Amino acid sequence: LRPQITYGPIETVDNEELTEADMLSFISAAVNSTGLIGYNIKSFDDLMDNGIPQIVKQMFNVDITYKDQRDHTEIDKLRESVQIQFNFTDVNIERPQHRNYSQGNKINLLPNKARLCGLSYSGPVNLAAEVILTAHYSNGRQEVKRASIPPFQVSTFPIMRGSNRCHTHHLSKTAKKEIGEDPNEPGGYFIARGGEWVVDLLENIRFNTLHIHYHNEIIRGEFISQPGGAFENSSQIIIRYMTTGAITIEINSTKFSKLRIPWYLIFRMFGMTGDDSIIEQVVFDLESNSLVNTFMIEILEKSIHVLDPIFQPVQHELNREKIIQFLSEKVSKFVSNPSAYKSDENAVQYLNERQLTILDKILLPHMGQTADTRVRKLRFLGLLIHKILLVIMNVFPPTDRDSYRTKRVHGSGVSLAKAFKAIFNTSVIAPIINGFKELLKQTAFEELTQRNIIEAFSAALSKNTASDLNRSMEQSIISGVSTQSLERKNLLNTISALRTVNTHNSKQTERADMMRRVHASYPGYICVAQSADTGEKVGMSKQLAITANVCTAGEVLSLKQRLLSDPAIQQLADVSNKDIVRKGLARVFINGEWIGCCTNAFELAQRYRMLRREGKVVHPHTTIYWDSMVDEVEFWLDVGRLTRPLLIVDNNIEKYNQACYKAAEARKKGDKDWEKHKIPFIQNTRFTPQMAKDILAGTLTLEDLVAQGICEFITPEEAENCLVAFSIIELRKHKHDVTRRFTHVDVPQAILGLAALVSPYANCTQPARVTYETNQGRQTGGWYCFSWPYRVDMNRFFQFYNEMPLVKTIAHNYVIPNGLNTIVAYMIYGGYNQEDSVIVSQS
Amino acid sequence: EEINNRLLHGDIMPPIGLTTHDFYEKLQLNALKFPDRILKPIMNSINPETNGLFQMVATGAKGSNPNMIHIMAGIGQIEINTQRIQPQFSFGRTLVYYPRFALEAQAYGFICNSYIAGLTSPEFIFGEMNGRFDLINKALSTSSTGYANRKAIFGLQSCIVDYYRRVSIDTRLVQQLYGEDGLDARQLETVRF
Amino acid sequence: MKICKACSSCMVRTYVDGNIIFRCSCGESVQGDSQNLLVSSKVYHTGEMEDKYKIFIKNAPFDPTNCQIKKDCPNCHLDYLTQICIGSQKIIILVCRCGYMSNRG
Amino acid sequence: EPWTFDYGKIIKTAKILDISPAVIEAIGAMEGRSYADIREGQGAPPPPTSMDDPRLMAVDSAVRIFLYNYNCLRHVSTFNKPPIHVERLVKHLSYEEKEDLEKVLPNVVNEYHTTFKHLRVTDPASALLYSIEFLCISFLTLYEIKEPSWVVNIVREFALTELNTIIQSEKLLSKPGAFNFMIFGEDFVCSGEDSSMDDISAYSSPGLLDDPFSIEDVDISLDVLDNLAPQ
Amino acid sequence: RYAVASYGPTDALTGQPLDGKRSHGGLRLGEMEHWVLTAQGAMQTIIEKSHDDSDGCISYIC
Amino acid sequence: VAGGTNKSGIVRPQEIFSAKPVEAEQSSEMLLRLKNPEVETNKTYAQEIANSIELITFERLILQWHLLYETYSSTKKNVMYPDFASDVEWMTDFLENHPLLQPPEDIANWCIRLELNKTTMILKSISLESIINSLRAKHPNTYIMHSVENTASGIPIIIRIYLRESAFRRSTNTRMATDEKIAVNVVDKLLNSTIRGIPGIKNANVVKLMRHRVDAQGKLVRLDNIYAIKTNGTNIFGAMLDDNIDPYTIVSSSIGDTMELYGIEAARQKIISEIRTVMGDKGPNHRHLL
Ligand SMILES: [Zn+2]
Ligand SMILES: [Zn+2]
Repeated sequence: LRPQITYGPIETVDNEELTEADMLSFISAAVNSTGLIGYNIKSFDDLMDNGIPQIVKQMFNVDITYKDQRDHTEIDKLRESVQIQFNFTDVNIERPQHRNYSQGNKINLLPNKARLCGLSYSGPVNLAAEVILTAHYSNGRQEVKRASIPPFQVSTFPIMRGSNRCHTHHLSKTAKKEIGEDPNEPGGYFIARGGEWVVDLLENIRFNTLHIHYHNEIIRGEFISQPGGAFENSSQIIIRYMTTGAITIEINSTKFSKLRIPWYLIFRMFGMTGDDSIIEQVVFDLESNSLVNTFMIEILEKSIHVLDPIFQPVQHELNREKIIQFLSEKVSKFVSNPSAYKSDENAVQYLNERQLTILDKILLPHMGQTADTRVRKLRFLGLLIHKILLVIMNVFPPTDRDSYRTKRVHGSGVSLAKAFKAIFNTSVIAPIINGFKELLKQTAFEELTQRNIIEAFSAALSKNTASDLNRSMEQSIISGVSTQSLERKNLLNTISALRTVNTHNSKQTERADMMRRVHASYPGYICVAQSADTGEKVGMSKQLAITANVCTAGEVLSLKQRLLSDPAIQQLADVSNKDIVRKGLARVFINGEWIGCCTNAFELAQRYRMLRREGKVVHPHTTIYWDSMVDEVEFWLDVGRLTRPLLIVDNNIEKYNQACYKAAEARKKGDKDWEKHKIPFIQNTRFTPQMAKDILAGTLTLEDLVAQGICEFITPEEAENCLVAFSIIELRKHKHDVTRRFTHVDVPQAILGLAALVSPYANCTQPARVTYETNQGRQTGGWYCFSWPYRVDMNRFFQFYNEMPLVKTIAHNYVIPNGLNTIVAYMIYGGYNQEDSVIVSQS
Repeated sequence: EEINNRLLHGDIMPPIGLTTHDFYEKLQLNALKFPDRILKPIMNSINPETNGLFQMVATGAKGSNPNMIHIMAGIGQIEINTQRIQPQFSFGRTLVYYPRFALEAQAYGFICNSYIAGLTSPEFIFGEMNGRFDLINKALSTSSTGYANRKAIFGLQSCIVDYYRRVSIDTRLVQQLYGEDGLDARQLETVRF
Repeated sequence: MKICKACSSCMVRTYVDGNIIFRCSCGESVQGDSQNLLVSSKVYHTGEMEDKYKIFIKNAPFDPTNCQIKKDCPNCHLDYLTQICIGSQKIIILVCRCGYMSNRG
Repeated sequence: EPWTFDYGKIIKTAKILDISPAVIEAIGAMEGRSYADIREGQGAPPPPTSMDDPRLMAVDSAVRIFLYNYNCLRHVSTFNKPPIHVERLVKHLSYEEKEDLEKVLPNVVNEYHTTFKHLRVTDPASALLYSIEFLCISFLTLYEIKEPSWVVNIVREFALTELNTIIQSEKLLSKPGAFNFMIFGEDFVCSGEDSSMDDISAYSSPGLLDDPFSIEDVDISLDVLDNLAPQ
Repeated sequence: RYAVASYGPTDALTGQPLDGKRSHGGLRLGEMEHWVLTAQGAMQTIIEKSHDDSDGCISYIC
Repeated sequence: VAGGTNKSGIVRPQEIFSAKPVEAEQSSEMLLRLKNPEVETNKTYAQEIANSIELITFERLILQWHLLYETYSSTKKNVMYPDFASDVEWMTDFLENHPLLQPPEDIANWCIRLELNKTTMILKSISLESIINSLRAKHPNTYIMHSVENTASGIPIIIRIYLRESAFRRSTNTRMATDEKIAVNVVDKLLNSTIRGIPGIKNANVVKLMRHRVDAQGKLVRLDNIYAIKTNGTNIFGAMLDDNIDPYTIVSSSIGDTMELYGIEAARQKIISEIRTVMGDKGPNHRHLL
């Protein structure tokens, strides 16, 4: 679609009265849109309403078969196996409950009772299911028994305080205050065993992207693929280039492990067995004379004729069926004797059908999971090998591990889902599987009724399992999913702990020093000053900048269908590899999935950015990245991106360019006054002093500043297509500078976190000293909690008197100040204040 | 800027053994150093008889001359590992505030302001880059020294002065005479011949 | 490489009495005439060659993050150009959105 | 040269093998269907519309294993030891005439590869039929030869053996019947949709000598670490 | 701050004081303190602290 | 922290205390004093000697190389690669311009084609005849052809080296090496051939140093106008063979190299000198380095 809105001319915007104190209002607006920790509550609510139900109803289908190990006992000789098949149909989570006295009716459990009694602020999880048992007989017939289970409670799931499933969500501020809660705190923590725990934000690499690293391995390329969504299973491929010349593609998933396969065998298993076509997926053209192709063809050709010790029998095979059979026998763990099943033809058909089903769900699942996308995956796989060889050729550098262009920040919703998956199938699925095994061993299959099947499912899930799910989640929350105990030194520390970004858990000396530095991709997203000043943790824990936020997943289907309805984008089925290179087409990606090509990458990204400004067609939180180095357009809508609002800067470069042509045209016509046809260049932001006043009156929010096309959200990968003026004073200095045309204008205070904004005139202090204040401001005595009398806390200090600084900062609009305006004399008095000591008045 | 004008016209020719990039960086690092005359305005603004900040520095009690210059005149060029700010922000950009292949000195860590005047946002970021190293190297100076100290002590501790003033390992000579003069290091006097 | 005309496989190259013979695993053998007399090759300074920056240099006038210079374009007579500095020898190229490119490219 | 699909070649080829022509037309489309339903032709997927249809690559893969195995018989002498698929029939021949079979046998790979790459991009519907018809025409060519008399009995068996194995390989990708699940050697047998025995470590993010920052050789109390503050 | 005693809780295995304030044990004269005391030649202080005040005992050897 | 001069962190101290070999040194240096006290006064002589010793391998003068399976006979038309069939124009010129350099009778069927980097040939000031003479002197089992020294951009300078059959006759009893393996191994040897330098040293600057000397009247005077060469990289034996360097006062920063050539007593003095350099000027007493 083409953008249809128009804005008033930028030459008539009146911003000469704007002061840098007026721009602070913009920051205020930003902080009022996202709150301070609103992403934690939003992420946990997304996990509750959408995440866990999807995970249980979609990713936990059980279909297993077991040997019938009974005795003669009638027809039991003629039955060999029993097939346990079940899935869960209904899922929900309720608010935490407690049972009063004994045999009560499960009254509500408030957070303060959980804190005092050492209880668990966990709400019940109710599941429903249907189970299908199949018995297989020697002659060939089979019998099916199907049962349906009424909803039952498996365990309790921890509830984040202040979230939707918290009791302090249906209560007012006065009611919150009177039940022993801190009426001013936002929440965002878990209460387990009477302690408060913060599930921290975790740095992770970006999924559906290729990370190429140097290391026997010459080079390595890793690609984690997720079929779309925050809670789907991810499968990674590692494409190694070994010193022997061999290229091996290792696939790690829930079904494979550590098995390095020669690269061309993956192509053969999908039906592409011709080498020339296999080579064409990497070089895109066998008839190109480019020196890049000569380099790649020489490497690819040598890799085909390198002998793999494991895949020797099928290395020279052109029959795709016999390659699938070899790998299925190689990776299936129930095949303990080879050639014992090859005498049975239906068994060979079973292993081949099993491998194809597994292959289409773990090999690049983000490109599709059906069999209709096999050749599409091979085109994408060849593109990945092409990129990796471009780094071996030293054409392109490897991936920067520190840049946030290729990083994600995952909160409690994502992290608790990963812990839930590894726990649900251990504390729920595993007991049920053992439950049905022991029923079928002690009772004939045909003697069973609906009652017996329904009883075993509930009986096997005893309170051993009910405890197991809740306590395994708590241990994951406590042991740290990177978590920490919530230490309430003061209100600044509590907020700074919930805005903290932690890295996973190396020993490489250069790798250990680089990850602790401040990176050029930080300004506006990660506080440049907040870190530990001493110890191993210097630079290891990061703080969100004041206007930074964490994105949620967007409607990927709406954008994908619009890109596929775009006349400017050719679908991937309608273009050849030769067409891409001979016509110079530009690949278009959405969330890493290659969907098509366009003839003009810059024009498409420019056109969809203008569609995002209206917001009616493209969501405002959509990342639009144009790679001018390789001419690719990337759309990102996934959860975990850091964004900040930036005020849009507009110019009159269209009229300025036209006036240059008219002036040149007049000069060629012999006119003497050819210079009077030029017009001055003008660039400005549309933010006016009246907008600042409307923000403070509450009648203008960040939502309608975005809706009016005045500011927009920028992600660290989209920030590489931006030229930002560091302040409104720098934008005014270059108002008529045609040689420096900014895309956005920044508010200078947006580069600091909340604790670093406590320091007054921080730009007049040595910057390393501002790092100290972030540590020292978070360990300062004050009103550590507003509900302190209702708490029994350990090593907590409540300072009685606090003062607002005479020289305050914007950080004191969001946290209570902690300290006093002491009168200080800067003098030598007897030598008792030397070497960093002080003299205090006893009075 | 005159170095940039030479570069834009292709007038910069490196000597043998240097690339044009390395020579241009050598010229830019040398051209962006404060002269000695930077203290003329600093010293014309102060009274040495009464200024406490100057007296703490001039007498050696606390501080140095670059401390006064940074506070009062200007910080200058941020220099990490004896070189300017390298572009880690997407292939030729040092930060999001500067364009690609920017030629101005400010884009590579030149801080034109003093502390008393305050730094701008890009200057504070470049200053935070330099100040983060001081914290990283301090944390490393404990562990790296500890690894080297323990290996040096376990290699050297068996050396003990015997009754001949020799240094030996239980019988075996390490030195024929300790320090080749047989003296204690706490008992030495610096004397002119 | 050489591609087998029968099974489209990558043939193995051997040398017999001063001639190149491509033998496949299916028994088919051919002899290259002229285009197969390239045993190996390498190209140096791949990170700064003109073939690497073709797309970038073509896209440079449209990238808003690139440095501009106050200098007339001699083709369309626009009063500003986009300056880029590529390589370890710091090669300066001026480009314009009209297609002009200093160094004649 | 105007090429058109000829359905008579599949009819002729199928009658030789005593199989329904629906089996030949369903090469590369046998996954997800029981071989019974394939044989009558029920549930036949529609003709391809995309050049990235896996059906096109599957039938092309079937063609080139017929050509690859044919040249192994055609070049049986050049092999140090011929493969097992050809040696079991050329065993009784003599090395003089085993060196032969490359001058008396036709070359049936005339213009397949060049034409398939043209039709696949242009119209994927015709690519499926061209490669299906080519496999039948090539099989007939090795079947309808008459001279010399000493070679007719040696390739007609070969043509029947290869085309049967091509169909057999396609058949092994279809829906399995009923069989004992314990012949694999273990008790448990899991399916492709099962998640009961998934790797626990695979739910995390996949994948990942002295610590330079660890105070391991520094013997300092953990309660007094503020002595190391940069100050 | 901390100051303990001539006596107190003792580890069952090593026979040395427990660790720090919370266990009411002693404080640690670590590896680097014995380097400094050895460098100074103060060997009767090492006997007093590492033997008399920590775990010094009598071993009988044939 | 740059490669070849890495002195960041604790790296030089680890090289000394771990007794690491010369191959593991990331900041090795060397100070060379000119053999002539008269030459050491003038900087131009010190500068041209410093640039005289700087390892320029044949590899760093190359933009691209191709290994071709071709033989050269002047009369019979032999097959040539289609991309480089245009090279025949300067083949004929080379043969009529070098009547003494006729192609031999034992040229093998292996050819190496080279495309010299003209910018490096200008920046390093290396002539074509300097390359050709250096390659012919070191590699006698090859036949070398080249184009003219052109001063116009766009026309490259092509070095074409034909392998003689004697290259494969050197050691062919070791049958585990196909002719392609020897030919490729010949490429590696030829590329790594030394042109105008000593091996092991990367950069050789010129430094001004002050030394003491006794006058004819007995006075001791500090002479500040003395020029030396501080190299980047260590090769004592390579500098010991130079006639522009005083061999008796070669100062290497490498303990392993000093121990190798001079002995344990000089290596003892080298450990003292190298620890003191790391220690700074607020350093320990000399008896703690001893
Ligand atoms: Zn072949
Ligand atoms: Zn122009």
